[PDB]
Amino acid sequence: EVQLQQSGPELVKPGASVKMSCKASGYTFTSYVMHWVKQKPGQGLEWIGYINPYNDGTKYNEKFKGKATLTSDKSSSTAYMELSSLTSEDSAVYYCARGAYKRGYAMDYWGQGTSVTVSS
Repeated sequence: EVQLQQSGPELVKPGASVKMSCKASGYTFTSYVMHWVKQKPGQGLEWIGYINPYNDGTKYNEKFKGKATLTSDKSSSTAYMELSSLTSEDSAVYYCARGAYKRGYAMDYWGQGTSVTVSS
C-alpha cells in the first residue's frame, strides 16, 4: 500500500543546485516524518535530516545544514530536498525514508533513490 516515489537521476556541473522529490502514497502524509539519507558506494548510509509535514518542523545532521534544504507539500503528499553548490563529494544516491514513529530514527519505508552525479 505504502510507496515513496522519487524523482529521476540528475547529471550536473559543479556549483549547480538540484531539487529532488519524494511523492508518498498509501498512508496519511502528515502522520509520519520524512527522512533523507545519503549513500556513496564507498560508505554506509548517512542521515541528512528529516521534515515533519504536520508542522514543517525540520531537524538536520549538523554537516548538512546550509547544504541540504528540506521542504514538504501536504496537498501533494510530496517531500523535497534541495542540495546547493554541488561538488564531487555530493555524488551519491539519495533516498527518502518514512520515519517509523515510534521509534527513533528507524525507517520502515524507502524510496527507490535518486542518483545525483556531478561531472566533470
